[PDB]
Amino acid sequence: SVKVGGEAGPSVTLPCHYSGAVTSMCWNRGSCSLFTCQNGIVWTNGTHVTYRKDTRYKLLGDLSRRDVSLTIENTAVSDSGVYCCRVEHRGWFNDMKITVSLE
Repeated sequence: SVKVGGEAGPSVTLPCHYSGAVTSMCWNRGSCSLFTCQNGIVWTNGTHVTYRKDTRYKLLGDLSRRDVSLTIENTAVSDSGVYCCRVEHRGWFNDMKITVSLE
């Protein structure tokens, strides 16, 4: 079970490297939802981000090679919580729960 963080202030990166075909995804700020990201903070359409809730949220990896890891810049204690990387393929998805803890 992936857990990331430590001190508030620095950036933190939540890793997510998926399998299967290159496809669209969403980052959820909250536990993994069953059928979408109920509190989606990042959305991709193919290999490019079409929505991000906060300018602090960046996908810095190679999306064409299935790296949709989320970097949260300028972190604060309140960023602590569970997040979900949800990758949506044709008729199935993969999701990865990640815990963030920042003091």
